[PDB]
Amino acid sequence: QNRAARKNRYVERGSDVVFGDQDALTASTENGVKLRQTDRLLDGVADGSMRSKADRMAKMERRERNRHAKQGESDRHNAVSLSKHLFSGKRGVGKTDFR
Amino acid sequence: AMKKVEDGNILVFQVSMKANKYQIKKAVKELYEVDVLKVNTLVRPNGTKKAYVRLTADYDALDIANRIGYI
Amino acid sequence: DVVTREYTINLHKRLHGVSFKKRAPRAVKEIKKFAKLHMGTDDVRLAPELNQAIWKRGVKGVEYRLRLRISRKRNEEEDAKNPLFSYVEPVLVASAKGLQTVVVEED
Amino acid sequence: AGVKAYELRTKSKEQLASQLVDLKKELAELKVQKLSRPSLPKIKTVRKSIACVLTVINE
Amino acid sequence: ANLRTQKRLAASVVGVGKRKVWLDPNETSEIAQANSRNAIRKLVKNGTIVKKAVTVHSKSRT
Amino acid sequence: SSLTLVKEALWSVIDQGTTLGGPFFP
Amino acid sequence: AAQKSFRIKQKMAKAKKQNRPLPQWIRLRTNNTIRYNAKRRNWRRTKMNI
Amino acid sequence: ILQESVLNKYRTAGQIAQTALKYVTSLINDSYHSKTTQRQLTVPELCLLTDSFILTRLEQYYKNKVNERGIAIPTTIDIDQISGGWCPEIDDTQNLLNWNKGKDSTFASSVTGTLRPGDLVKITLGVHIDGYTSEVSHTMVIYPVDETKPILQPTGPLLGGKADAVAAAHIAMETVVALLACALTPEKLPASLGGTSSGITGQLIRTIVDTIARSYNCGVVPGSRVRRIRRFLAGQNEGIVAEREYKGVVWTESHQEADLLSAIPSDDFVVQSGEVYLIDLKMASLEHCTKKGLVTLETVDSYTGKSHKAGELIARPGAYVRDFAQTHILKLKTSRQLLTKIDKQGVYPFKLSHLSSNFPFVHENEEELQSLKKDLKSFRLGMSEISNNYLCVESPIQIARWVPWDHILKATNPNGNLSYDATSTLTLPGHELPLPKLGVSAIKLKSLMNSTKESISLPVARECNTIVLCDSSVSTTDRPELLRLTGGSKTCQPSWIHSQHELNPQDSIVQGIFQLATLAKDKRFGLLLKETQPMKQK
RNA sequence: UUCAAAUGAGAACUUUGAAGACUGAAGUGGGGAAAGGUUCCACGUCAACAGCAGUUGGACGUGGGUUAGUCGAUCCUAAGA
Ligand SMILES: [Mg+2]
Ligand SMILES: [Mg+2]
Ligand SMILES: [Mg+2]
Ligand SMILES: [Mg+2]
Ligand SMILES: [Mg+2]
Ligand SMILES: [Mg+2]
Ligand SMILES: [Mg+2]
Repeated sequence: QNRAARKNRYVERGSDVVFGDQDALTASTENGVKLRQTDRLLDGVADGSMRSKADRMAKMERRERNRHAKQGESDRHNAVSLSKHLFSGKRGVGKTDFR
Repeated sequence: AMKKVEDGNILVFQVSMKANKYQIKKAVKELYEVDVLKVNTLVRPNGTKKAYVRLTADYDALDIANRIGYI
Repeated sequence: DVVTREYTINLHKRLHGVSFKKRAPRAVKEIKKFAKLHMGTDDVRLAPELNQAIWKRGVKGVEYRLRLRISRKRNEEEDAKNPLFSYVEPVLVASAKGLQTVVVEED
Repeated sequence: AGVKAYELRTKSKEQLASQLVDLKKELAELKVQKLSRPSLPKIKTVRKSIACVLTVINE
Repeated sequence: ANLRTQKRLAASVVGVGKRKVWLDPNETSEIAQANSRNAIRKLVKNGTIVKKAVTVHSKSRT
Repeated sequence: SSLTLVKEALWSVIDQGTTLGGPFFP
Repeated sequence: AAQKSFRIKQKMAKAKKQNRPLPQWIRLRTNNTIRYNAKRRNWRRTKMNI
Repeated sequence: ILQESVLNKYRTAGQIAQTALKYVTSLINDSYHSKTTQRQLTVPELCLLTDSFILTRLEQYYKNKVNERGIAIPTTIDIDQISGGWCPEIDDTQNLLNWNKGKDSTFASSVTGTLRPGDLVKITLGVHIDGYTSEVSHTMVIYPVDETKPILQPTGPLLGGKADAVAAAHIAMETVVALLACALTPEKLPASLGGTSSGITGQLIRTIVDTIARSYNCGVVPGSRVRRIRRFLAGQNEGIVAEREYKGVVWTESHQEADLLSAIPSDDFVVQSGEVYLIDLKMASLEHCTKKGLVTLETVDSYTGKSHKAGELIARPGAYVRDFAQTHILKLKTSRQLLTKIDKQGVYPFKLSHLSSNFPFVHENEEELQSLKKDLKSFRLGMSEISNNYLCVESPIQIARWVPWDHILKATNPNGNLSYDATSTLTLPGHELPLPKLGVSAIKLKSLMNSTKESISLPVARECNTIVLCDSSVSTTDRPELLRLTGGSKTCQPSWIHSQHELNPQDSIVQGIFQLATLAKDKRFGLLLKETQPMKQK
């Protein structure tokens, strides 16, 4: 075991000296995209100040739909005012519409 | 797509929806001065046509990629 | 204060009358309450081997008596709300009968 | 910039065909560049030049 | 970390069910780095991922 | 305004010989 | 269905390309009133009906 | 901690750098000035030959005794407006021609690769042994050949703004060398320059450099620096990789703004003994500037479709930097093998051709060059996936540009400090404030430079040396002295220039500069400079 | 259903490991037809939705992915139109 431990020696290198504690070196994208990947949402807004302004505008716009508890911008279910099958009843001595 | 360049000497192109394999092979040979072993095609779910063009062993698809400019 | 003792817990009277699907989970909770009572610690951690010993005969086959080693130790993390915690280990023995509370000499 | 129709109208059929081929090659190169750079304003003027050459030839 | 994808890839690469692959709980970062079947094969080779044996169904009483 | 003051200051502030080597190729 | 007609697949490709939120630079234009995609479609909400 | 082994490693690296600089100077002279060679060598061929020469020389030193050695700064040949990053590969000549067809002739020397008379060629190269890096950079002038003089000599000296820039760079280099050597003898500092009991300060460095530049009517390019060098931390990629600690003086557009209005570097330090210093100075000529303007930098891309400017340079950078803090397993086997080769280089910028097994060439053959290009094709295929996952980044090609102050003042920025480049891949240049007091960001400044009709490009001259402040035990003669590992009168011999500007002897700083020069020339009771000698080859 | 660790501001509900169970081959397994149309997979990621919760998701944002002379359609005719 002592021979194995003396054989396993950790030797520092230039990568350990330079990049040992640092990180990043690259602007982390907002959508997790690769370098040559298109961003449908943000490619038309070059600077981050305007990007954040647009983000705040969208977040403010979302509030009424969120209060109405929609699944998203694609949730456009419409309920009728009154249901005829619930308001079309005279129950005689015979067949009914439900049990 | 770039994996196939080294895997099977295959170039991947987006081609016209009106083009068949004969036209694709002829167009590739005219534009890049290479010989084509075979052409496979598909229609993508976005509505455009993709062509896998395998060149003969006398030509390297890597050189054609470098010449086109994407690498 | 760091300390280590070995106890016997009587799970038979504690699980007396408990529904069959809840016997082993209630044994887990009773062991936690036992360690809290004997050590004064709200933070009690059970070894997975102790969990195996509890669940060895299924959900309704918990042993009548179990021999436990309870160690009160210091909580190294600063963000923790308590400075001390208990760690409960199983003591696999020939029989859990006739055994008294003892103090384990830590070395 | 681009090309101008009155300057194109002084050239012959072979010159216009050669210019159209050169413009199509440039358009192919620009479409290659577009895969990495989404904003490329030269595509518009090259396309308009191609349309102008075709219009002059047909006239 | 979320190793669901690595678990599925390990099952497919070893050729057994997902119930039969063991991922080392201490090499979490090393397993998390593995995004390809090639890296999964490397992990299997070096022992971070292990194939479990089948549960026995003895025929002695039969 | 500080920006106005800086811009005003910038506008107010903007509004033989020697021979080395010789005839040879080193 | 897996074995679909080309007409159906063409309509499906168009629906896929239409499935997106607004680009963000639209919101910054002068006198813009388009604040969300009011015609967005989801597979589990409104069926395309062929 | 300076020691015998550390000093020997630094000296060996400096000797190899000096020999390489002599080799490239000889090749350029024999191709363009002597004209005895049948074929004129081009810039990428010269760079490749330089790198091969450096590797072949470094093969014989510290073999199996040093873990890491190689080329620290790849060979760079910058012409005129181009101020750095020009190391094109041999497989990009036709690419450059095709990319730059239909453009102007302003960058014709860089596009073709063939030098022309009247060109300022800045040659930069560096060598490291065991992390101890010695870097050299020298500006030279290309001259026409006289046909009547029996010996090959220039027809006439260089004149004008280029001569002003070369003179300013040379004199500033010598003055900074003398001032830094005065740190080991604090009693020899002139009273007019500073306190006799006081040492050397970054403020003194900055005021001397700015005085020389203003006297010669030149601007300090924002890439210039006078900093301290440690092991593996030599600023080999300074604007790219962030450093924990910095001890030096740098020049920026913010410094230009502060002068006009009169990790973070600061000129509030004192030079200490037993230290290694790097001095890189770039002077841009202001001959064609009829007003007061700002000197900044423009990055070169390979997209011809981004604009319609006929005076635009379109090129691809040839040097890459590996980011060891990022890890991502690549899909391509070619990419994985390339990354394995890249990780062997270390923390210094590298070329793709440096990773080839054929390189360096033993017997320079056409078949060997063909094998090198064949390797380069697959290297580019691997590099495409390496760069796309942010494992390696590019070192940019930069052009010095001049922007007048009136356009900047008249311009409006609705965002001010808040704006920044969100599409920039590199973190450090993406979030930048070139004008903190005016609140103008880098993206806004690029917009101003593109919108201004009178934004011109300035010719740049460069001089860069490495020095060591040897103490009494470190030095041979038992007294502290300055060891210049790279540069001097032998390798960096100035070209034949003539300028109509000069230092005005009525200024206290100018008198201090003259006294520094006299005390340096005093070899008995002055300063002691030991210049590293280039080793013989044949 | 339980235990420990990891992640996280926050874990009954996420990940790994440790246990206890269940579907029991007319399956809670492995494929297809009708129908759906991207729901498949990766990265990012929690305002709304998942009648508790949520770091998770068939959700939200950005992309990748469907390769045929031999499998089908295409051809033949049936009741019929
Ligand atoms: Mg098909
Ligand atoms: Mg009861
Ligand atoms: Mg049952
Ligand atoms: Mg059963
Ligand atoms: Mg809920
Ligand atoms: Mg899924
Ligand atoms: Mg989705």
